[PDB]
Amino acid sequence: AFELSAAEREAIEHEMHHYEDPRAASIEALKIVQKQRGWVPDGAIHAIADVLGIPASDVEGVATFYSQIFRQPVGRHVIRYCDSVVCHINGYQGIQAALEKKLNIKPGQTTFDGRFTLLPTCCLGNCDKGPNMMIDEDTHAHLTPEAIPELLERYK
Amino acid sequence: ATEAGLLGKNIMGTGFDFELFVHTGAGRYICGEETALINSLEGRRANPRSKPPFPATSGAWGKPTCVNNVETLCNVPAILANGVEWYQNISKSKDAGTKLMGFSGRVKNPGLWELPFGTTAREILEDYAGGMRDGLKFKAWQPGGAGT
Amino acid sequence: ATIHVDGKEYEVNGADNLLEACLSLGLDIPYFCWHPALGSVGACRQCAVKQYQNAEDTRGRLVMSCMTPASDGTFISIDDEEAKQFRESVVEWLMTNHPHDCPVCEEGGNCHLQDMTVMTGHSFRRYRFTKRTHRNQDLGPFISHEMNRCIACYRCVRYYKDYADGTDLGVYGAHDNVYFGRPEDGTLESEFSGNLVEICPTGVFTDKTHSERYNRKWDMQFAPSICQQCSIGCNISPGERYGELRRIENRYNGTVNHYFLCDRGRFGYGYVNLKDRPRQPVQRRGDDFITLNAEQAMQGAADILRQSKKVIGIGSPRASVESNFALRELVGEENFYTGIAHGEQERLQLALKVLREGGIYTPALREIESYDAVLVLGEDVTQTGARVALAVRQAVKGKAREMAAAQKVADWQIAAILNIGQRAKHPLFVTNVDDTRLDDIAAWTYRAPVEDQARLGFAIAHALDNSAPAVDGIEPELQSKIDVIVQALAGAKKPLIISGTNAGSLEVIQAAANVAKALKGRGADVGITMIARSVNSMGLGIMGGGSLEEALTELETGRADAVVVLENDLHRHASAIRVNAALAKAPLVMVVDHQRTAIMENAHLVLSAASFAESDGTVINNEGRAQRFFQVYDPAYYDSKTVMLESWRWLHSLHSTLLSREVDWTQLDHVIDAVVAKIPELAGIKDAAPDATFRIRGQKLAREPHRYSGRTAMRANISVHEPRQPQDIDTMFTFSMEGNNQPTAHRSQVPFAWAPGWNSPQAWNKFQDEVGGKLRFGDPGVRLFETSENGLDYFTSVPARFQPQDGKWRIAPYYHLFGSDELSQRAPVFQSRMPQPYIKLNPADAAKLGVNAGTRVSFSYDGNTVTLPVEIAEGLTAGQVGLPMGMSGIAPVLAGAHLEDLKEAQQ
Ligand SMILES: Cc1cc2nc3c(=O)[nH]c(=O)nc-3n(C[C@H](O)[C@H](O)[C@H](O)COP(=O)(O)O)c2cc1C
Ligand code: SF4
Ligand code: SF4
Ligand code: SF4
Ligand code: FES
Ligand code: FES
Ligand SMILES: [Mg+2]
Ligand SMILES: [Mg+2]
Ligand SMILES: [Mg+2]
Ligand SMILES: [Mg+2]
Ligand SMILES: [Mg+2]
Ligand SMILES: [Mg+2]
Ligand SMILES: [Mg+2]
Ligand SMILES: [Mg+2]
Repeated sequence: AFELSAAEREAIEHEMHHYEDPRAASIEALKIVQKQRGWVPDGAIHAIADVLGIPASDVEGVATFYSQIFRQPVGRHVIRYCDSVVCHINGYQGIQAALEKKLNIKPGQTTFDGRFTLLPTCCLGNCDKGPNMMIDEDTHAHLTPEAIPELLERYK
Repeated sequence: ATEAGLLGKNIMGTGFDFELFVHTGAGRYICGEETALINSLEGRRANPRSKPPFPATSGAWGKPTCVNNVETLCNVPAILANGVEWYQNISKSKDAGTKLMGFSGRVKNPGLWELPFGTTAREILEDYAGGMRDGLKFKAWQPGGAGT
Repeated sequence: ATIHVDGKEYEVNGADNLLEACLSLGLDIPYFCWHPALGSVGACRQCAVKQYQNAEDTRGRLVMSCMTPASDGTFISIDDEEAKQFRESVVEWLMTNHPHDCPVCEEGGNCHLQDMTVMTGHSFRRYRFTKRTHRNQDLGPFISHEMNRCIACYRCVRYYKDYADGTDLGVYGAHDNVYFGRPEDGTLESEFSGNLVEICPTGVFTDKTHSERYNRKWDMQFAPSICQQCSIGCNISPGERYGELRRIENRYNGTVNHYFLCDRGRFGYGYVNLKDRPRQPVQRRGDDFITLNAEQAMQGAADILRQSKKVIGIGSPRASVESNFALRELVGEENFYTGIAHGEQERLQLALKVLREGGIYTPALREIESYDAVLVLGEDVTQTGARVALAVRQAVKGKAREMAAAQKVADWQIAAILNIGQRAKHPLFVTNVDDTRLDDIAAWTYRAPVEDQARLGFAIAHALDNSAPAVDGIEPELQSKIDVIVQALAGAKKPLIISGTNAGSLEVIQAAANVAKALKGRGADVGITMIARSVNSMGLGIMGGGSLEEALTELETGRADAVVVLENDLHRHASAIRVNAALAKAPLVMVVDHQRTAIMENAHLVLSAASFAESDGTVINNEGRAQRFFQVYDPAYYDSKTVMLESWRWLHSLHSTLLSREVDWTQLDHVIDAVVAKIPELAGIKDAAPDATFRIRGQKLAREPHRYSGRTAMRANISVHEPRQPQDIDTMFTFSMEGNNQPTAHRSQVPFAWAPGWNSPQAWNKFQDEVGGKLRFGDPGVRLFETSENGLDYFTSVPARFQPQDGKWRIAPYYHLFGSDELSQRAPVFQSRMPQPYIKLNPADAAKLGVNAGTRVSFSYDGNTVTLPVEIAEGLTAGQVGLPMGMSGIAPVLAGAHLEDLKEAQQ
């Protein structure tokens, strides 16, 4: 069972009056609910749909369209490396290999215990600076396959 | 700027409200499109819209709307503050103004710089960006982002 | 308005897109995402045509037909090599991910994707890689779900959400992994979700009711028939195969239900395939039953009827114009009793009077989508006649179209029209005893008893004209709402008023009549629609009889010693105790019916009548449009011993055997002539369809596709010598393919839509003059009456305020789409869908007793002591109780009556 907390419901209701249409707060409501819990559970869809005033179908379409609104159980510290043209050139492949050799998983999976999900991301908009990756909200650039272990040991 | 009078109801004497908001969205590249950004801001799936009607006549919520990039909008303060002619004359190219240009890739000094919009691509690669680094040979290049 | 297509020069409406115009001209352009009812979106990219300029531009540019305005100086070319190659490659891209299952797809020879793949000339696979796959959902007991076959054309979502306002279906995912279904498994809530089976071009959404007993489209045998589950005349085309109704498909009618049906009419047809239907006239010789012949049955019935002191007849409001008449002739005009209660009839003839003698134009079902304001005063339009609810939903979106046309936006660009609207709608003020399904779009809903709704209507009609009767005592908080309704109706240029008979109140109907008269006196071209209970309810009101109460009074008195009940069950129009006590003391009870009702267990003779599927006649809908339905198949075929003649055929032959002593099985046209000769009010049913001997170039119209299969083997198990095809002397159709069904044929009764290259429902583009317009050569219907010069007076009778009585509970009618119809509820498919019986209660009155949310409750209305669960209804007014009308055990006649004692279940 799912029910919206008081803090996140209040934040959604405060976001709903930044726009002319309540619907417009849908992405921000999903991001609030995800911030609190790490992902958007199946009941959060209907809860947000009841708070805003739009159906659960629209909220579920918004949540499954965008790639940073997780609809499946994701660990903590959702690692997102970049694999686009500028990074492909700078060698993000070695960075992905040293990441999935240390986490012992494949891109798209949790590790064992609910920490260090591994995902690829479109581009982090920091191309001139080596292969990049974000862990949760910290952008890490100039990545070297030697410094992946020590950089992962900072997140517990 | 809100606390200092530069934003809010009565901005520096003249009657002009302009409340300013920020919308940090989820990660989809298609929301960068001019008329898919409008859909995403409306809280819907970021699907582009057919033109005409242009966003200028019917845009955000059926109201008029002009979508502008960041650098375009950063260009305007200097135009107004220094003058239209000064901006007209920065350099003798038919694309007036300055531009943020840079070289990415395995160059000796990647980054971006502000250039007079008539600079040869070789003048950015070897003078500013340094050139290919230590044993690498140039093969090709894309002018602009991926998609050119 | 003068385009050039491939050198040829045509004349088109310059106000619609190039796809619409080119399809109206007869040209062939492939298209998946365009629908003539859902506007144009450029999603699929499959209707590409090269566009030039200057008439000498040799290098045009590819552009989508459905999105270009088709203005005057337009030069295009459908056949350009580049356009051909792009259109072909566009289907190749769709075929990259398609599932190799045409043989097992529910719709082969009916699929639009097959049509367009053969049309674009693509019959070679260059793709080599894997296909994307998808898991299905459980959408209900009606329609299936196979997302492997989706081409992402967006028609389902556009229809279901932007058109029908569904709210429980959308699109999910992105980037070639897109998905169209419900957010979670569960049944689809929308009443009009059946139309997804033909809106979707592929076999993603296909109905289960036909998927169980399946047959390819060619094997089907169609005929133009009318939906019989509702007061509207939605034109259907039922298909038969191996002697049983397989499915009910939509039959275009540009004046009534252009492209869409209900679910009650599309899926509630399963009551004709029941294995307990009467198939031979049987006689009850004391306790035993003996099957009779046709001539034997007629001779016996006439011998018993000729010795009777008086014979009365009880026709029903679900027969046909002839069946009732035919009966009327059998018993005398005097002895014919309309099989509806007195109060059920008074407010039916009042609605008929408002439609005929009230000088206000009653719109057709498609003209409802053109009115500014709507006031649904007393009707649950969504549950009784639901296509009117969809029409209202289309009418409330009119303000977005006005805002778009004021900005020079074309009327086919639906995305821009919706974007400009931004949830701005025309005013709509629903009114009912509790919540409705039109509350999401209504501006204000009034939840009150059927007396307070009439008081509101009278208050509106007084605030509009100031000569109508005043209500004298409304309280100022409601006045501020009556004021908004008035300000919104008097300002609208085309208001509509939709009352009905289902509300169970005469005051509601006359209040709506007062509102409409005040508006007409103000100047606006106001329309008025009245929803009746059952198909052909209007025809029974036009013809008229005494009542059911008078018939039962004659029966339980020794005055009438015989009765012929025609297509009536008599238990949902009166008390099942009085009906049985009357029919018990009758030395003759004939029951001409096509179902196995309860009154035919003590019936001395049960003539096996025919259903709508295998019967001919005409039924008049709510606007007085006399439409004719045709026989789909011959019941006798596959079963030689099956005399299932039509009701009017039984009654005419019985009347003949009564006087003549010799049987006379007449023809449909003779019965129609008799009606139009004896009842002048129905003189318009003769023009509803051409009689027999109507031929198209000598040929008569065909009931089966040209390539109908299995002709010399489908009846081989019974006997290898195939019989002669059944003879249709009634109508202009033949029970074979040796007939004519061409788009350009000069007739307006189309059994099914097929054109060479267009197998699917999209073959209806070839049958209409301009796609989305009326059927070429008109639409099959004749309104019986036209608006009068002078209207009725104001009804100077305001009902007093509803004050609840202690110890009595006024029954508030709750109508359900599934289960509130006498015949649809019998379909074994609606048993899964219909709700469980209940009795709604106000919380203030549920807590007044000990009953809580689910506790059974016993109540007495008559002899019967029913016991139903309890649901809490917050919107229902205090001194009322809700009851599911029509649902078995609760007769719709229980609307406005008050049950005298209600208590806990007393377990
Ligand atoms: C697929 C696609 C992605 C785009 N992404 C961006 C973007 O990320 N940032 C941006 O400023 N413009 C982007 N654009 C261009 C915009 O549509 C728009 O022209 C621009 O943001 C504002 O117009 P301006 O360049 O005149 O200021 C994109 C266009 C397309 C077709
Ligand atoms: S949807 Fe049409 S094309 Fe696709 S498998 Fe079914 S019949 Fe064949
Ligand atoms: S499910 Fe059917 S109607 Fe919906 S997008 Fe797919 S093919 Fe089109
Ligand atoms: S609206 Fe009435 S007539 Fe039309 S399909 Fe539905 S039930 Fe049948
Ligand atoms: S491509 Fe990786 S930072 Fe841009
Ligand atoms: S029908 Fe025109 S783009 Fe699909
Ligand atoms: Mg603009
Ligand atoms: Mg048009
Ligand atoms: Mg499955
Ligand atoms: Mg399943
Ligand atoms: Mg889903
Ligand atoms: Mg389909
Ligand atoms: Mg007759
Ligand atoms: Mg017949």
